[PDB]
Amino acid sequence: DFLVHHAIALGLHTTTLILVKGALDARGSKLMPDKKEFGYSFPCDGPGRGGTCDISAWDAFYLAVFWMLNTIG
Amino acid sequence: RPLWFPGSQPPEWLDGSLPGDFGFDPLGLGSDPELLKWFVQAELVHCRWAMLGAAGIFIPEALTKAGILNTPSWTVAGDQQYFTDATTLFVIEIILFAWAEGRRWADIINPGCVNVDPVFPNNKLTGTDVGYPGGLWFDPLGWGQTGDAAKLKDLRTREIKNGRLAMLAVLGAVVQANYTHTGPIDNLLAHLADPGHNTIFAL
Amino acid sequence: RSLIFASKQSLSYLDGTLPGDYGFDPLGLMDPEGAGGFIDPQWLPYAEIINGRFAMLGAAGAIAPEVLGRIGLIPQETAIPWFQSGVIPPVGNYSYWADPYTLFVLEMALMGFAEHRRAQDYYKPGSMGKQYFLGLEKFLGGSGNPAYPGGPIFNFLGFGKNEKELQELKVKEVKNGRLAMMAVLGYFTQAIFTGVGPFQNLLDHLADPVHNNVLTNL
Amino acid sequence: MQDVKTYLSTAPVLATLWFGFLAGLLIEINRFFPDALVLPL
Amino acid sequence: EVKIMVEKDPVKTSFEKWAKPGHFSRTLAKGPNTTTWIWNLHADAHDFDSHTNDLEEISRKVFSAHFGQLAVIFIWLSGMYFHGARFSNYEAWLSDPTHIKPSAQVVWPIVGQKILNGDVGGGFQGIQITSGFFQLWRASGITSELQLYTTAIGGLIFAALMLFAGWFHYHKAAPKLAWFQNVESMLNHHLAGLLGLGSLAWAGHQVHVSLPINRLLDAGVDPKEIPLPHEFILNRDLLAQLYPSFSKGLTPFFTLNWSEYSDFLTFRGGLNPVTGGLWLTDTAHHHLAIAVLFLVAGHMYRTNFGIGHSMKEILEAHKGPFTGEGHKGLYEILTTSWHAQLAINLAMLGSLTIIVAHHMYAMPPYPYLATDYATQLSLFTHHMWIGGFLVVGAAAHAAIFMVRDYDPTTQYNNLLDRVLRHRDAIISHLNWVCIFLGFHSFGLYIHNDTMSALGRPQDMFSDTAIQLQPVFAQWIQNTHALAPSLTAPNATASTSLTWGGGDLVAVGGKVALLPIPLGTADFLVHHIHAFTIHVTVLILLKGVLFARSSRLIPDKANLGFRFPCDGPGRGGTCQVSAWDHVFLGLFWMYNAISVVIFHFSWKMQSDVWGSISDQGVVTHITGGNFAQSSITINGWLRDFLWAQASQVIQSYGSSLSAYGLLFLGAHFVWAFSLMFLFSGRGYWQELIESIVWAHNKLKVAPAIQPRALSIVQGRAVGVAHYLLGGIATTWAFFLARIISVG
Amino acid sequence: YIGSSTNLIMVASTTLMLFAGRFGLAPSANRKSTAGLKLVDRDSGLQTGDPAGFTATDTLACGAMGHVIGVGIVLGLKATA
Ligand code: CLA
Ligand code: CLA
Ligand SMILES: CC1=C[C@H](O)CC(C)(C)[C@H]1/C=C/C(C)=C/C=C/C(C)=C/C=C/C=C(C)/C=C/C=C(C)/C=C/C1=C(C)C[C@H](O)CC1(C)C
Ligand SMILES: CC1=C(/C=C/C(C)=C/C=C/C(C)=C/C=C/C=C(C)/C=C/C=C(C)/C=C/C2=C(C)CCCC2(C)C)C(C)(C)CCC1
Ligand SMILES: CC1=C(C/C=C(\C)CCC[C@H](C)CCC[C@H](C)CCCC(C)C)C(=O)c2ccccc2C1=O
Ligand code: SF4
Repeated sequence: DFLVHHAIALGLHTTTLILVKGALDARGSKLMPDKKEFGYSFPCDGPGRGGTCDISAWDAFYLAVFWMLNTIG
Repeated sequence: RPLWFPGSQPPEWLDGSLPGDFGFDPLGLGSDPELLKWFVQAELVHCRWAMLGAAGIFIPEALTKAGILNTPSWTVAGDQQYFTDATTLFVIEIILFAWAEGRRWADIINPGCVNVDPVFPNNKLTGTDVGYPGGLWFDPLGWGQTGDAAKLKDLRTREIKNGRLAMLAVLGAVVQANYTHTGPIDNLLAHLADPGHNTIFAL
Repeated sequence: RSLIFASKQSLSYLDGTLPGDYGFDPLGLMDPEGAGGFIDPQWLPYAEIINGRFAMLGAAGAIAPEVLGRIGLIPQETAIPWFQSGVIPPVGNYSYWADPYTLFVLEMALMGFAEHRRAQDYYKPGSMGKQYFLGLEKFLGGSGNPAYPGGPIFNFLGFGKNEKELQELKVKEVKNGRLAMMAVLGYFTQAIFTGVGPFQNLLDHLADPVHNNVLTNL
Repeated sequence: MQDVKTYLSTAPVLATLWFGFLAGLLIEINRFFPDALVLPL
Repeated sequence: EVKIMVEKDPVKTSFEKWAKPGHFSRTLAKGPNTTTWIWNLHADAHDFDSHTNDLEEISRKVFSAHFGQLAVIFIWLSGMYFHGARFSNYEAWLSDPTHIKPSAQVVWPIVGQKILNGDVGGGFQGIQITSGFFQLWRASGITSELQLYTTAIGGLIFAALMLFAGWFHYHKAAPKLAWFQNVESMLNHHLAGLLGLGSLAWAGHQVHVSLPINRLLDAGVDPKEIPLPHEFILNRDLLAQLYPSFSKGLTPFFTLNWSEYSDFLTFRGGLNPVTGGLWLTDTAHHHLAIAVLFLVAGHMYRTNFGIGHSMKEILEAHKGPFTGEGHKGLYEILTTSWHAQLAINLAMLGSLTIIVAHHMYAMPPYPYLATDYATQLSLFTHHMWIGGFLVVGAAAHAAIFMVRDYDPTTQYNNLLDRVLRHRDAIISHLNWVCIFLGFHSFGLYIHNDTMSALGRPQDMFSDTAIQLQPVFAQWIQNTHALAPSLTAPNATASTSLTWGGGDLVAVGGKVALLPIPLGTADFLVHHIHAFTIHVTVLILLKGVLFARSSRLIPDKANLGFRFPCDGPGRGGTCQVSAWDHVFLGLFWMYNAISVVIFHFSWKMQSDVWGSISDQGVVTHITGGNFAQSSITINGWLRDFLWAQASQVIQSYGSSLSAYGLLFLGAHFVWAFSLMFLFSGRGYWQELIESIVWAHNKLKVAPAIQPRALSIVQGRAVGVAHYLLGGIATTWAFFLARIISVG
Repeated sequence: YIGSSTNLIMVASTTLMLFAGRFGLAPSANRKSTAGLKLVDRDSGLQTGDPAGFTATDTLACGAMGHVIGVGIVLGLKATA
C-alpha cells in the first residue's frame, strides 16, 4: 500500500507536472515566446530551432491524458 | 649509442639523456615530457624493489637448497606465522611507507623540497637529481656523488640494467611458481641437469 | 631473350633486369601501379630469393637422410624421411637431444637473431652494420640490393667477382630456386598421398613407372 | 599521451572507468557484506 | 584490367584524431555547443558518405569497418568456444544429451543471482543456453573441451588478424576505388574462393571428422574412448571399418566411380532416428555438391583473362518492349553506390536468414536439435528477427541510395526510372492488396471471434465450421511426401519428415518431427503473414519510391534522409521522410515477425513438439488446440498468451526467474518507448528549459546546453525501445515457456 | 581402364573442346560471343606461341569444359547404360 501510494503520488505529480507546464508555458516559453498568438491547440512551429513538436499547451494536455490514464489505472 | 633495434630510428622523447636509454618505446607511452619524468621515477623504484625482491627470492632459496638457511619458499613465506599478524603487518608497513613514499611523492612533484630533515634542520641530503636522493641515509659511501658526469651516467646505467634483469626475474619467479609449483632455484637445478627437456614445454 | 607465358600487362614492368625474368606473370602480381606492403616490386623478387634459398636448403635437406641411408653412410635411426623426423609428430617423432617444442624456441631465438637482421636491411640497406654485434658487424653490411649482400661472410669464396659473371649466375640461382619450391611442394603432396619418403618415391617409380605413378598410387 | 590521455578523459571512457570502478566497488561490498538491509552503525 | 590498385599510408596511425570526437564531419569538428552534438556524433559516426565526397576513402572506411566487424564476430566466437571449454557441461551433455540440458554460462554468486545457476544436469550449475552451440559442436565432431579451447584461441588469433587487417587496409596499404569497382573479380572470388572452397573445406571436415565421430556417437560409444579426429586421417583402416568405400583410397574420385562412394555420400533424406538431426552423409554430399557448383559458378565473370562475362554486357543486353532501355546504368548504380549494393545484399541476407529459420525447424541439421525444443524455438525466433531487421535495413539503404546516390542523368528510361515514373500505381495497388489481405485475414479472425462470442460455432472459419483448407499447400506437401517413389527416385526417404512420409522419430522420448497438418487455422495465419509482410513492403517500398519527391513535397531529396519533416504546412508534413518509412516498417517488422514466431511456437507446441509413450501415442505440449483456438484472437490471448505465459510469471524463486525479470523489464522498455513515440521535441525542450532554470538558480548550468532529443532521434529512440522491449518480451516468454515444458 | 568407356569419353570430351577452342568453334580468351552467339575477335593481352590465338587460359578453360561436360556424360551413361 505504501509502494502503490507512491505510485499514486507519482501519477498525480507527473500529471500535475505536464498540466502545470502546459498552463504556465501556455503564453510562451524560451523555445517559442509567441505561443499565445498561435492559439491554444496549434500543432507545432516547424522543424526549425531544433524541432517544435508538441510545443502547444493542448499537447501537454494530450500527454497528460496518458498520465491520468496511467494514474487512475 | 647502443639501441634495442639497430635498424630502427630512435624515438624523439628518448634522447639518450636518461640512464639505461636504448630507445625501446614501440607503444610510445613516454611521449609526454611530464609523463616521461613520472615513468623514469616509476622505473627507478621498480628496479630497486625488484633487486631487493630478487635478493629475497633467489638468494635465500639458493641457501635453502644448499642447507645454509632453513627459510621457507618465497611463495609460502607470507603464509608463515610471526609475532605480528600479517593483516596488521601491512598497516604498520603502510604507515611506515606513508612517510617513506609520501615524502618521495613530494620530491617527484617539487624537486629540492624534502631534502631537509624536519626533526633536525642541520641534517640534509646531498642530492641534486630527482630519484637519486643521496645523503647519509641513502648514499653512505658517496659513490653516487661524483664530479664527472660520464662515470656518473654509466653508474646510473649500471643500476637500471641490473634492475630490469630482476624485473624479468621476479616476474619470472611468479610465473614459474604458477606453472611448475616449484622454487626457481629448484627450477634452475632441474634445468641445469637436462636443459633440452626441462623447460616450459616439459608441462 | 627467352619469353614464356607472358602478356602485355606482364611485360610493362618485366623488362629483363631481373635474374629470372622470363615474363611469367599471368595474374599481374609485380605491378608497380598498386605497390603496397608485400605485393610490390621491391619485396616480391626478394621474397622469391629467400623462398628459393630455403627451398634449396629444403629440397636437398628432405632427401639427404634418405639417400645417405641406402648407400650406408649414416645410421638407420637417422636415415628416415623428413615428415617422420619430429616435424609432424603425428606421422612420426624421433627423439633428439631436445623435444621439438624446446627446439622451436631455440629455432626462433637463432632465427630471430638472423632474420630480424635480414629484415631491417631490406627496409634500409647498410643500417645494420653500425651497432656492435660481437665484433663482426663490419662484415654484415650488405649491398644495395638486400637479396645479395655479398660481404666477407655471404661471399666468403668471392665467387662471382665480375658483374657479367654474377648476373648470369643469378639466373642459375633462381631457376634452381624455382625448381626447389616445386620440389618441396612435390615433397608435400607425395608425403600425404603415398605416405612414404621422396627417395622411396623415386625408387618405386624407377622400377615400374606404369604401376607407381600418381594415378596408380592414390 | 597529449592525445591518448585526452581520449581516455572523454565522457564515455570516464563513464566506463568510473562505473566499472563503481559497480566493481558495490559488488565487492555485496560479497563481504551481503544481504544488507539495515545499516548497523 | 582487373589487378591490385592500392596506395601506401593514406592516414597516419595517430591518437590525435581519437581525441577530437567529431573529426569525420565538418559540423562536428567545431566541438560541442548543445547536447544534440553527442547524438549527431553517434548518428554520423558510421555514415561515411556524409563525411567525405570521395568514394575511394569511403570504400576504404567500409573495408576496414568490415574487418572490425569480422574481428568482433571472431571475438564473439572465441567467447562462445571459451564458454564451451571452461564454463559448460559439453562433455557431460555429450555423454547423454536427452536428459542434460545444454548450458554454457556460469554466473557469479554475488547478490542472490546464484539461483540462476540451475540444475541443468551432469553435475553442473549454470544458465541453460538456447543458442545451439552444443548440437553444432556435436555435428562438428568436437569431443573434448581442449578442442573448444583451441578453437577459442584460434578465433582470438583470427580476431587479432582482422584487427591487423583493418589497420593495414586503412593506414598502411589501402586499396583504391577501381580495386573495389572490380565486382566481377569479387563475385568470382566470393563464389569460388569463399562459398565454394568454404563448402569444399567443410565437406572435407564432414568426410573426415564429423562423419566417423558422429557415427561412433550413434553407436553409444563414450566420447572419452572415441578416437581423436586425426586418427581417422592417420589410421585409414579405422576410417575404413566405419565406411568400406574408404578402402579404395581416392581412386574412385578420379576414375568417375562416384557410386562406389555410395557408402558415405548418400541422398537419404529425413532425420537420424538415433539423434533427430539430418544425416552427415547427406550433409557431406550436400556440401561437396554446393562446392562443385559454387566453384563452377565462380568461373563465370570476366576479370582479366579474356574468358568470362562483363556484367554490364549482361545487363545492357537485357532490354524489353515493356521497358525499352531497361537494365542500362544499373552497373553504374551498383559500382558507384555503396547503398544500392547494401540494399541488395541486405535483402538477400535477411531473406536468406528467413530461409535458414525455415530450413532448420523443418530439416534440423544438428544431432539432438529437434528434440531440444528450446534450441529450435530460439534459433527460429532469432533468425526471423535478424532476417526482418536486415530486410528493413535493405529498404533503408535503398532509400539512402535514392536520396544521396541516385543520379537522374545516368538513369533515363531504364528500369529504375520507369519504376519511379509509375510509383503511384505500385503504391496504390500494393495499398489495395494490403487492405484486401487485412480484411480477408484479420476480419476473418474478427468474424471467428464474433461468432464464437455470439454462440455460433457453426458460423465460423474452423475445421468444423466453414472450411478454408489450403489446397495448394496441402497439395505441395503431398507432392513433397509422394516424391521419392516417382519424381525423385535415388532418395532413400523424403526431404523432411513434416511432409507426410510417416517416420515418427522418437529421440529420448520426445518428438523430433512428424507430418505437420495444415488446416483452416494455418490458412488464416498464413494470410495474416502475407498481409503483414505486404504492409511492411508497403511502408518500406513507399519510402524507397517517394524518397526523391512526392506529390506533397517535390523537393524531398534536397531535405535528405534523416530529416523530420518539412513543417506543419500542406496540412502537415510530419514523417514525410524515407527514414520515417523505415521507422514505421520497423514496427511492421515487429508485427510481421512476431506473428510469424507466435504461429511457429503455437503450431509446433500443439502439432509437433511433445512426447511419445508406449504403443505409439503422441501427447503434445498443448494438445490439438491450434486447430480450434488459433482462429480467434481470444484463443491467441488465452491459449497462447495466457496459458503459455504461466511459466514466465511463476518462474520467480527458480533458475528461470531472470526470464521473469527481463519479461517485466521488457514491458518497461516497451512502455518507455511509448514515451518517446507519442511525445514530441518542443514539450521536452521547454521542460528542459525549466530544469535549466533550476540549474541556473544553483549555478550548475552546463556550458554544453541541455537540449531535447531531435524528432528523428526521438523517433529512433522510441522505435529502438519498442523493438528492444517487445523482442525481449517475446524472448523472455519463449525462453521461459519452452525451457519449462521442454 | 585405358579401353574403358570412362577413359574414351573423358579423352574425347577434352579433345573436342580443345579442338573447338583452337579452330574457332568455341568461345575463348581472344574471341568473344555476343548476344547473337557470334564470335567476334578481341585482344585479351595474353601472348603464347599459337598463331590462332590459343593461350594458357583456353587450355584450362576448354579442359574444364572438357571435364564439366565429360563428367556428366560419363555418369549420365552410367545411370542409363
Ligand atoms: C579467393 C579469394 C577470396 C576469398 C576467400 C574472399 C573472402 C572474403 N572476402 Mg574478399 N575479395 C577477394 C578475394 C577473396 N575474398 C577479391 C579478389 C576481391 C577484390 C575484387 C575481394 C574484395 C572484398 C571486399 C572489398 C570485401 C571482401 C570480403 C570478404 C569476406 C566475406 C565476408 C565474411 O564475413 O565472410 C566470412 C569470413 C570469413 C570466413 C573469414 C575468413 C578470413 C580469412 C583470414 C581468409 C581471408 C583472406 C583472403 C581473402 C583469402 C586467404 C585464404 C587463406 C585461408 C589461405 C571474406 C573474408 C568482405 C569483408 O568482410 O571485408 C573484410 C568485403 O566486403 N572481399
Ligand atoms: C549490414 C548491416 C547494415 C549496414 C552496413 C548499416 C549501415 C548504416 N546504417 Mg543501417 N540499417 C540496417 C543494417 C545496416 N546498417 C538495419 C538492420 C536497419 C534496421 C534497424 C537499418 C536502418 C537504417 C536507418 C534507419 C538508417 C541507417 C543508417 C546507417 C548508417 C550509419 C548509422 C550510424 O552511424 O550508426 C549509429 C549507431 C547507433 C546509433 C547504435 C544504436 C544501436 C541500436 C539502434 C540500439 C541498440 C540496440 C542494442 C542491440 C540494444 C542493447 C541495449 C543495451 C545497451 C541496454 C550506415 C550507412 C542511418 C543513415 O543515415 O544512413 C546513411 C539511418 O538513418 N540504418
Ligand atoms: C617500457 C615499454 C615500452 C613501451 O611502453 C611498450 C611496453 C611493452 C609496454 C614497455 C615494456 C613493458 C614491460 C616489459 C613491463 C614489465 C614490467 C615488469 C615485469 C615489472 C616488474 C617489477 C617487479 C617488482 C617491482 C618486484 C618486486 C618484488 C618484491 C617486492 C618481492 C617480494 C618478496 C620477497 C623479497 C620474497 C618474499 O619471500 C616474498 C615477497 C614478499 C613476494
Ligand atoms: C603443345 C602442343 C600440343 C599439345 C597440346 C595439348 C595436348 C594440350 C593438352 C591440354 C589438356 C589435355 C588440358 C587439360 C586440362 C584439364 C583441366 C583444365 C581440368 C580441370 C578440371 C576441373 C575443372 C575439375 C574437375 C572436376 C570436375 C569437372 C567435376 C567434379 C570433380 C572435379 C572437381 C575433379 C600439340 C600436340 C597440339 C601440338 C604441338 C604443341
Ligand atoms: C523524454 C524525451 C526526451 C528527453 C530525453 C533526454 C533529455 C535524453 C536523456 C538522456 C540522459 C538520461 C541524459 C544524459 C546523461 C548523461 C550521460 C549524464 C549521466 C548522468 C546519469 C545517466 C549517470 C526528448 O527529447 C524527446 C524528443 C522527442 C520525442 C520524445 C522525447 C522524449 O520522450
Ligand atoms: S514532424 Fe514536428 S515539426 Fe514537422 S509537422 Fe510534425 S510536429 Fe510539426
